[PDB]
Amino acid sequence: QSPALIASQSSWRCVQAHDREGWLALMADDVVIEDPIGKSVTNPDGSGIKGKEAVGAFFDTHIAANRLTVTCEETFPSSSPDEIAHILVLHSEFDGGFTSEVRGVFTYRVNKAGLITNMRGYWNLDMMTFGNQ
Amino acid sequence: TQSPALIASQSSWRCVQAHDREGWLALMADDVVIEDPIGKSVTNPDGSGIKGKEAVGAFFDTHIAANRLTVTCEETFPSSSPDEIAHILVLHSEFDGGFTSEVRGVFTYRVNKAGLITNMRGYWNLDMMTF
Ligand SMILES: C[C@]12CC[C@@H]3c4ccc(O)cc4CC[C@H]3[C@@H]1CC[C@@H]2OC(=O)CCC(=O)O
Ligand SMILES: C[C@]12CC[C@@H]3c4ccc(O)cc4CC[C@H]3[C@@H]1CC[C@@H]2OC(=O)CCC(=O)O
Repeated sequence: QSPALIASQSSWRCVQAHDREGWLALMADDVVIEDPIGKSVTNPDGSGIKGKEAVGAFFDTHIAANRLTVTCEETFPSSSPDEIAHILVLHSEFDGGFTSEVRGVFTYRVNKAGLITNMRGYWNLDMMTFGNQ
Repeated sequence: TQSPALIASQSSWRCVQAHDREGWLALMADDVVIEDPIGKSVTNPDGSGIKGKEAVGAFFDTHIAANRLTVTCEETFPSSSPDEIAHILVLHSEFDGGFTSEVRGVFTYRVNKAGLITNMRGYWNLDMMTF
């Protein structure tokens, strides 16, 4: 198992586990999370969430007042043990029965130490589905 | 209006299928890097990708020579930036002599402000290829 694979798989288990300290242990001090890439609700300036404090906030905000599934549909290794891509499905269910889902490509890059420097999501609000119950 | 990233991605598969080398290079920024795949492999010998129009020209030549290359987009994943996009692509080679070669990967593309490809990056390796 490559470092990029251990890291990305560990990052889904830690959100499954709602395990904030284990999630942050996976991150480099210079981590940038672009979920999604570009200006969006979860990326207000289009530039990403930078550094472990900010990314901790991101974790805290995301796991609050909703059930947050991340399923790996498919994995695409590259030829670098430090970079990898996956198709993931994300489901949040907030209060009253709401309900957002998105399916995206996510790419991950780790440093020489095995820690996440980048996580990048290809999705936008037009691809997201809303529901009730 | 399709995004600059999507126009560029779709044009690059059209240029390849038309064996249009000048069309293909007109899509590229002068600082273009192509990592097909990311990391060391037959098509990325030093692992840092193919850099610049001249080198990316040579890449085009080597991939289409004696080859019936089809590039089929199975699925497209826009981002929230009109300059970055990802696709699942099936790259199918049928060389002269009849020998088949195939890979299905994730490819990401980035364009600059002019709409020219700065990056093209493939998530595949030789262990994923079929024959
Ligand atoms: C955009 C969201 C789903 C839609 C929600 C939403 C939907 C409609 C609305 O009027 C307000 C809000 C506020 C919170 C909004 C959510 C914040 C994160 C969530 O979407 C993400 O979990 C998708 C994947 C990810 O960013 O990890
Ligand atoms: C199939 C190739 C690796 C993938 C290249 C390739 C990769 C992507 C693409 O869009 C087109 C092509 C056409 C040329 C393709 C190469 C021709 C020979 C090369 O494969 C060999 O290095 C290994 C062959 C074998 O494992 O038997």
